[PDB]
Amino acid sequence: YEDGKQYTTLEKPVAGAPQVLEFFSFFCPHAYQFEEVLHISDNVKKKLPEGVKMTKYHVNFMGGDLGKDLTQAWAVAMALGVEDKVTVPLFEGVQKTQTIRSASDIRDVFINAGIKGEEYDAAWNSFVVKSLVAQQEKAAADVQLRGVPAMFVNGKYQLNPQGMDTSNMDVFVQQYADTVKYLSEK
Ligand SMILES: CCCCCCCCCCCC
Repeated sequence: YEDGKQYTTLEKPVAGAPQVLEFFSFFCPHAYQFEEVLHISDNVKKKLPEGVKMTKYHVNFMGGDLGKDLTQAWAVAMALGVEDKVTVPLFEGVQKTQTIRSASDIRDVFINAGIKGEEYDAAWNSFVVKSLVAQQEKAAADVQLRGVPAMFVNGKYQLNPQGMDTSNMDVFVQQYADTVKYLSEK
């Protein structure tokens, strides 16, 4: 494992932080890059068993006001538990068909995903969401988020991809996957 290589350790723990935290933006990386980060993100879970939950927050430091809307829209997603239904259409919407330009178009993605309009409007104006939006930004600050994608464990560690199983990707994934495990059981 040797810290400094695959996982760094923060000069200062974050207390009260999720067992596993991922940070992402609907604005970067682009295309296949976003879709493979997604795969990796997914496998870390088919291997992080027994009570260890994964959390994923959006970061607004990319996108401006459409970015602050997306961070709010992601809070609605987590509230409604529709993360796996709106991720790709949101991703493809903002980036691929470049159709999402306003907070309204975001709404169109949820509705076109099966979520009722009033359910969505009720969450977007709901409190739970306002508290998730603040909860997301805090986390970004607490770890002094620099950029994405990023993953932290127990609030102690910052996973570290680029000093690890280079070539391939499957080989990459099992290590990024194996690393997160330890830190949990650590
Ligand atoms: C779960 C997403 C983890 C993100 C780290 C993936 C980005 C590093 C992979 C790109 C370098 C091979």
